[PDB]
Amino acid sequence: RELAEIGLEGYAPYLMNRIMGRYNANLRKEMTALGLSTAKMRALAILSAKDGLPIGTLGIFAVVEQSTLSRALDGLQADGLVRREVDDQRSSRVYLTPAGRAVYDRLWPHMRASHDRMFQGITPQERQAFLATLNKMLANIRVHEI
Amino acid sequence: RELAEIGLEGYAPYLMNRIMGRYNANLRKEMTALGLSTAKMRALAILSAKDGLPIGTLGIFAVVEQSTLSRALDGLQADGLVRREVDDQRSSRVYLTPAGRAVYDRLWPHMRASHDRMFQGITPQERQAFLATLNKMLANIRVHEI
Repeated sequence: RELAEIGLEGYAPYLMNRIMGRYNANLRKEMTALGLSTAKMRALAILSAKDGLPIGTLGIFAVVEQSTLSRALDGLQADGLVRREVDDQRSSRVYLTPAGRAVYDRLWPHMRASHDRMFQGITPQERQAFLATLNKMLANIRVHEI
Repeated sequence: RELAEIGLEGYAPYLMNRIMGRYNANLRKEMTALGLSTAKMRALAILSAKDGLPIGTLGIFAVVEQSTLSRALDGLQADGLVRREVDDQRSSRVYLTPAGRAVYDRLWPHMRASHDRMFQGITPQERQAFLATLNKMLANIRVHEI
């Protein structure tokens, strides 16, 4: 019932926090290199998969607090990597520019390298099963139904 | 090959970052309540499972940067929740006090609540398979062999 009894290696949050800690740490290394923060790296990645998002929705997908994300977008826009336009819902949507995708495409090899490392010697069947379980857990835990 | 094609929901780091973001966010809510920071919450949890750790090892298990962790332990010790002793390896080890375990035991219900929520309607067999895959991924990705 209690954590001592379960063991850290039988407690999914321990494992996931540590795996993601290393994945994230590895990308952090490339920050000063790309002139990008974590918030910016996350925003570009999400936008590369799906463009034209309201800020609030982007922040939920990216796991970035809204004020932190707004500052990140200000920076990305200043550098020509994203553009923002007002809706008539009196709000704004964010779009990836070709310059922004070019920058994102130079980040992807590090994301891919860590993704491929973490999955070494795990079969396509085990991966499929893994992703299915994660999607169920995300549906279960999430506060926002997206 | 690329993220757009994979889809966010087929990309494990997106899912794990978001699930952990919510798990962690939920615990953060209880911070000001317990007079505890994230670093302290993580340190108590790890120590509750295994006591008498060198700082460096604790920081790796807890996913807390060393200076941040040292400050957290200073606070926990000041409040009688942990104790530190020097080795003859001229370094120090950290131990949970009964007061510290009492505090940790009042944090656990929130950890358990989120753990149980995330696993709702996932069978013991699916969970077993999930944890097996996570352990493989941790072995694959980790820089420190512990």
